[PDB]
Amino acid sequence: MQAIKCVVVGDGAVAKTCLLISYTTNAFPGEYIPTVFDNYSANVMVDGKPVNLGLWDTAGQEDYDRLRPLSYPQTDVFLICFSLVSPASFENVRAKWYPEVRHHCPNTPIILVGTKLDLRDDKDTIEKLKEKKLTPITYPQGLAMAKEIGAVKYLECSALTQRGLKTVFDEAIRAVL
Amino acid sequence: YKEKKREDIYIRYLYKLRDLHRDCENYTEAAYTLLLHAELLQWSDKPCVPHLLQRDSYYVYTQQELKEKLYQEIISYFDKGKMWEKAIKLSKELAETYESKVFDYEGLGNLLKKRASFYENIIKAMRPQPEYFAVGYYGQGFPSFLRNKIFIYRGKEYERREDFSLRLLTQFPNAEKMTSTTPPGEDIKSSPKQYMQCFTVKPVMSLPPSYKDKPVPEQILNYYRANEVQQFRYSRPFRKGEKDPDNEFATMWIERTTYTTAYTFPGILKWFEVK
Amino acid sequence: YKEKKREDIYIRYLYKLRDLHRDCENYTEAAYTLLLHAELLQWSDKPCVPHLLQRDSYYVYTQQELKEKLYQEIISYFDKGKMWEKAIKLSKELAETYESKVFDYEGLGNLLKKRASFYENIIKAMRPQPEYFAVGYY
Repeated sequence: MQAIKCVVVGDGAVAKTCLLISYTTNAFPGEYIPTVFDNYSANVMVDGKPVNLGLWDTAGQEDYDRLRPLSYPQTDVFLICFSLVSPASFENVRAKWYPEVRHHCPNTPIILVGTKLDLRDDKDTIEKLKEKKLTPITYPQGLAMAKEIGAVKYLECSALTQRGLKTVFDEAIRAVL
Repeated sequence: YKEKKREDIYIRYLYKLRDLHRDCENYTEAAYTLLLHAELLQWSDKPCVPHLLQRDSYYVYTQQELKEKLYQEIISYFDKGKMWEKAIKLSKELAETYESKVFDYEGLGNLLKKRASFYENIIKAMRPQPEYFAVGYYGQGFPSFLRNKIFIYRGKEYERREDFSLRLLTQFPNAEKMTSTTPPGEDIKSSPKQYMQCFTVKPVMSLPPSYKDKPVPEQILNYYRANEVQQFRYSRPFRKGEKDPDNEFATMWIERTTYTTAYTFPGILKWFEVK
Repeated sequence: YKEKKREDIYIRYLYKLRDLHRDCENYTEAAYTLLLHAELLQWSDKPCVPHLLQRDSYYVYTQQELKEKLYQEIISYFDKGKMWEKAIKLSKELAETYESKVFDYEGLGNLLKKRASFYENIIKAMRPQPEYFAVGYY
């Protein structure tokens, strides 16, 4: 019987907490219940034995850069996250999130994860980005950033569909395993 | 057959099902079935009907002795069935019968040795809690007993909703899911093209009798947490109020859906319809 | 004293007699005496009177716990007293108390281990029958 530490950061405009809580709840898509606290946890079997785990829900505000690194030490893996449909989220990750994280814990396997995979090819979202002059940035350049860090894996998932979501968490767990 | 009370063939199919469960190693369900058979017997000494005398071995077999053999096997099953509460329960009656009717104290000693091992297991080791999902059969291509029927499945220790969903997709053609997870679909109440839906439900906590206030350690309750259960609630999100941006709780109303089935898990079957 | 109900000194002489019997290794009589003491207690949790709190050790001792210690000792005596029927009898109540009030299943396991040993002893070995004589004091 064992447990795994796992951190998740990212701007608050993508609501990764929704994804995490939906997964742990095993809930139906679009049916999760928002709690009042952060840092969710679950006990999961991936292979051989079930293992406990907890997901540090870390708020992505720039100011909490004083408190967030204090959570970093001795975290088995970390999960860097973003929005596939927010070019600004890309700018933050390549510019703020990725740099300072790799600075803080340069020695830990990392997985980059997409978001709003359904909204990536959402034609209305795409045309809103185009008319707002933003790019519904697709996989291959996300793969490029994964190569840029050489992250142990990169994946794209969605909340309204939970597609790959289970795979996302399984890859996260078997990153240690 | 139970309805028709033709009990011998009833037992025959009982053993059929027992064979099935042994093939599936569903030791719990197997033990329940075998018990259900043994329930027929009595601790009386006269073998009253050779109907209960099955084809596995056929000679005198006082009702006592056959019942004893059955209880031995069932206890063995429950042991390797990793569910010891009923094991100890039945050990109690068996020891009673030993002490009061056969007086074979050697069997007493072995049986209580086993019971001590049981208690050790219970307090010492921990057992995973199996997830329970509710299955909604909708459509008309379903067989008669399946169409427009809702079932609850005692899933494995850590089956994710979609793992079990896919496993059921294996069981069926026309493997589709509607999205209106909570309410039914009236057309598909009558339409063909079998429709299904899966979702975990909350195993409503049972009441361990006479436990309501004593500082009983958790292990007992965590066992009772998922096993020996019949009630199942399912939460329901809903927006009821103004969608103020900073706040979600100005709208939060939950239409939790409660489910009461006929028979309490675990049972002879790894699932059951809602009642 | 039993007639006079002054129970504390009653217990004191009870322990006196228990000492005597232990000197004579009359484990049966010792167990009966110690039981007769333990009979006073209850499986209640409040230690109601420190009178029953004797001088062997003196602190909280819920009536339950003291009764449990007493029953343990008595069972031990009956065991080495080579008279197991009452031993099993009392083991039954003790296990009941364990399961219903303390829920310490470890004690359950040890106790039932002992009870199984008891049944084995009873069926297996044989015990001589003591002769009883009548004495006429005149």
